[PDB]
Amino acid sequence: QKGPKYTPAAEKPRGRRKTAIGYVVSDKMQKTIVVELEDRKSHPLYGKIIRTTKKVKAHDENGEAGIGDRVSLMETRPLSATKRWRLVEILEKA
Amino acid sequence: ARYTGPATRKSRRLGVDLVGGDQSFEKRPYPPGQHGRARIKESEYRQQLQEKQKARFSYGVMEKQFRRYYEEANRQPGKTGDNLLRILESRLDNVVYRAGLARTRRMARQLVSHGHFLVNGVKVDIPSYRVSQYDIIDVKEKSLNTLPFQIARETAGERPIPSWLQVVGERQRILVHQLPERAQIDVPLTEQLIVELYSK
Amino acid sequence: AVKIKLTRLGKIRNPQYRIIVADARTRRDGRAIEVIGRYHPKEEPSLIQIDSERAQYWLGVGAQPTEPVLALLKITGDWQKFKGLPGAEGTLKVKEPKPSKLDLFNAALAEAE
Amino acid sequence: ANIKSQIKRIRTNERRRLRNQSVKSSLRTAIRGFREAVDAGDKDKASELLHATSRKLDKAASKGVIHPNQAANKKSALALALNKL
RNA sequence: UACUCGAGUGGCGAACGGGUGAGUAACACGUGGGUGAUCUGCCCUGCACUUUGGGAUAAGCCUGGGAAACUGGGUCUAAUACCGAAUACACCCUGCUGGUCGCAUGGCCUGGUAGGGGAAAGCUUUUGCGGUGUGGGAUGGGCCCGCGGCCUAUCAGCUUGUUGGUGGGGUGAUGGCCUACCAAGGCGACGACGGGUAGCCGGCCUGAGAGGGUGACCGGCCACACUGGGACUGAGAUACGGCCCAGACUCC
Repeated sequence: QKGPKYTPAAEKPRGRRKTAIGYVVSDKMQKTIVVELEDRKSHPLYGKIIRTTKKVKAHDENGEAGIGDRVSLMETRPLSATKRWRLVEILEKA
Repeated sequence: ARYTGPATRKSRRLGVDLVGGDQSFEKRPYPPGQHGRARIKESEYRQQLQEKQKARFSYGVMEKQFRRYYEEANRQPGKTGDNLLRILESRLDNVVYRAGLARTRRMARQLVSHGHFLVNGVKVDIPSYRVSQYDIIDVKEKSLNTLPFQIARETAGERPIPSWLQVVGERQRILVHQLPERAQIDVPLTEQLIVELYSK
Repeated sequence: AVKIKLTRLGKIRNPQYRIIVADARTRRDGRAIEVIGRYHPKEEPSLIQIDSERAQYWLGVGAQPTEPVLALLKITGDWQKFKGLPGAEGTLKVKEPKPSKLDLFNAALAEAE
Repeated sequence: ANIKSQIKRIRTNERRRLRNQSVKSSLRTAIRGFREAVDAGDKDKASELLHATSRKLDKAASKGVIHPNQAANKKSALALALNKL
């Protein structure tokens, strides 16, 4: 009665990462762009639907995105300070 | 703590005879004091207050206990007044008085307090014990032969017992079916005012 | 080390324990991982109840019972199931059932009449 | 230092710090030797002593003086520098 | 004598448990995610082992310095204390190279191959306990993020490692975390930067409810240990009953 020497690792579903859609308003850095996100949150008390804007700094290696483009992003591990986002593909150019 | 003061006094003030068979109420139906003869202005608070006074001073419960009972009954799904009266009629002292072994509620209170009774074989000497369904109430041997208990049990031809209580044996055994409903409590006075006072 | 413990509950005079799985560094009344059973020593047969499946899983993982927990496990046969010496023997002495209130009701009716 | 075992711990800690300090300084000296040799630019010597410094990194991580991952990082940087130069 | 055991060397513990709410308006807390960016002693379960050599010292004995605290020298001894080497090829690097999944760096197939390398320890005969490398669990963490919960423009501009890029350094890990160069950026009326106050929550009190107030007990996190800095040992350190320095205070 002798068993295997190596036990395979356990299978885990690889994690879901947040996705973001937005407009590029500052393509003026090196390899990094600044993009806002839209959301519709109901006011905690009054209940009126309120839109707010959040600026986000992403990293694009090739510098392929111009200023004012509808873009998609995903969450990433920190690449620098203030940089937790990445450019995947320029969804709609303008 | 119990109340020890005179009993016909509170019936006098409250306008309703509580013990039932005394002569003092009839020979003095008016409220006590120097100015018990004075004409009194009417007030809804006076009505609701005196109603509670009749209920509590008929049953013996104190204000904190009665308020807790009211909160319990209001929490209960039934109508608040009905739940009130059935809870206050589930007390051991009231059950004993109703079964006839006590000539009065004070009799029942003291006779339960001194541990002359036992429910389901356990020596229960507390008056505020609430009788549940299917309880068998018996007496202990030392109290079975004692002179006043014997007198009361042998001469027991007074007021009839209700349906849910039933005395069955010469040993003065008590047995209960169900918690009473508003027809079977059949104590005087009214419940709506009791409820409104605490709803204030 | 992850261990299987007991935690105090209940009032001053009568302790009532939960068979619990926690880390050794946690405090007795601290946070728990899984409530596995219970133990009331204040009763004549000393009520004991335990989830056999979760007990077996945790033991297989590597949990280490404390002495009272091991005694309980031996009583309920889950330790014996895990190891395999006698086999899963139920040594539990269940609470003696109490005669029904309605049955005493009818018996009293019959005796008095 | 009020309790007995903790005084004993003071003594043992001083001893352990002396030992670890010696080992760390030896590793540091060997790394500096390599760095100077490669910045000078002699691939032969760089290799012959890179082997030695790598052994020292591994057998210093083997005593618990430094973490295995740190030893791996240092070997990686060392070999990358030599290979590139 | 070794039943037994003062002091001593060596392991493990001492980072848990217990206390307080000073500080902190902050990823500190609550909730929900990520880690293809990560560590984890003791516990459980597989695989492979556990070879050979060596110097010294505490304790003891002799002696000195000191009021004390403590401490210097000689001589002497042991180990699961310390230090060499052989093997590991499951591990770590470097080079070449295949397949596959992607969420881009990239991951996974103990991929294949070539080169270099990485350890161990014995005691006890009694329900017998240990040691090393490595695969996998469980546990306990670290780091990053969305959203949420105070007052005050009679506080409008703030920021120069500050924002970003490359090479090096560092860490368990990514990252201006640090550094050299280059670009001149980054945050702000959806209130930056200031000022005041305050541990946060599960919960508690009130109220028909929404809401208002609050954070007593019990429970989970966080911060701190006379004040202010610092690192060492360690799997793990705000190290309350540890160390070093500078202070205020008490004592010899």
